[PDB]
Amino acid sequence: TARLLSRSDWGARLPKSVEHFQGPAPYVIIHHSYMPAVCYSTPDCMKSMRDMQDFHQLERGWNDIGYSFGIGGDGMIYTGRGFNVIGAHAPKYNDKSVGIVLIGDWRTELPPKQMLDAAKNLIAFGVFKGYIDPAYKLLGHRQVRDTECPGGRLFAEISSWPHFTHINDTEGV
Ligand SMILES: [Zn+2]
Repeated sequence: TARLLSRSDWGARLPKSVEHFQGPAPYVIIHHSYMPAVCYSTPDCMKSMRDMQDFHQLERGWNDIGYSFGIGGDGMIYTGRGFNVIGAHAPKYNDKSVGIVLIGDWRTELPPKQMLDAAKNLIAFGVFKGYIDPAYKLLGHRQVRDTECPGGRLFAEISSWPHFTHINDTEGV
């Protein structure tokens, strides 16, 4: 039942500028938003995408909302910067990943199933269309930066996902 909604679908303001990266993304980075909290109705979710984009563009002076895609409590996927566009959600990975933010604070509570499935479907489609490398590596934001994101509970959940990985599984500069 999960649909991919376009930027226009949620009333997104235009990017101030769009940078690109080539090839299929070798990484998928999972985030939670922390604030806003989980949204359950599509209209609340569309406003949460708007609130994050306002905060990003207007208050942080970024070109657009920092993530590639957002996932709402309504089970819908929301287009952010989209595939193959450099993001602003994970330093050193912005030009080689798909940053997916599950809307809400997931440090302790587990995201409802429709959200988990939506993120899986989004990734599957990414690989199906060639936007995500078939040997992609799945990570949580905390593994590449000093942050608690995507929350302890959501992080334990993604560690059970196919392709999940730990950077230090590999030794060597
Ligand atoms: Zn994050």
